[PDB]
This record gives sequence, C-alpha cells and structure tokens, in this order.
Amino acid sequence: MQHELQPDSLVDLKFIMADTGFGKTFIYDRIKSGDLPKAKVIHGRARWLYRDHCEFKNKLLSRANG
Repeated sequence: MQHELQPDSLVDLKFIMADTGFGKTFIYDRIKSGDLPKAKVIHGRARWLYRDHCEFKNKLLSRANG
C-alpha cells in the first residue's frame, strides 16, 4: 500500500515506522524533539501530521544519526 501524502496530511504509526525504520517509542520522543507534533493525537493514537516527520527528520538528517 504505497500511499503518498503531502507535508500536511494524516499518517499512521505503521507509516512512521516505515518512514523511519525505528520503534514507536523513538517516534513520539524524537518527533516531539523535532518541533513538537502538530499530529492530532487524543487517545494515545489517532492521526499524525507528516509535517512532524519532516521537522523531526530534519534534525536527524542534519546530525546524521547512525
């Protein structure tokens, strides 16, 4: 299921894990550190904004993690 979205769109955890290759725990921490998730999370999960990925990825891509 290759679904393409734009910076502002609704992503899911599985997507993030595909996007990043890392675990959920890393996501919530790292994305908060990115620029605080604008993602619409109300019950531990819901819908994530891809923007938060872009901004989080930004800091990791800059530092070159790994």
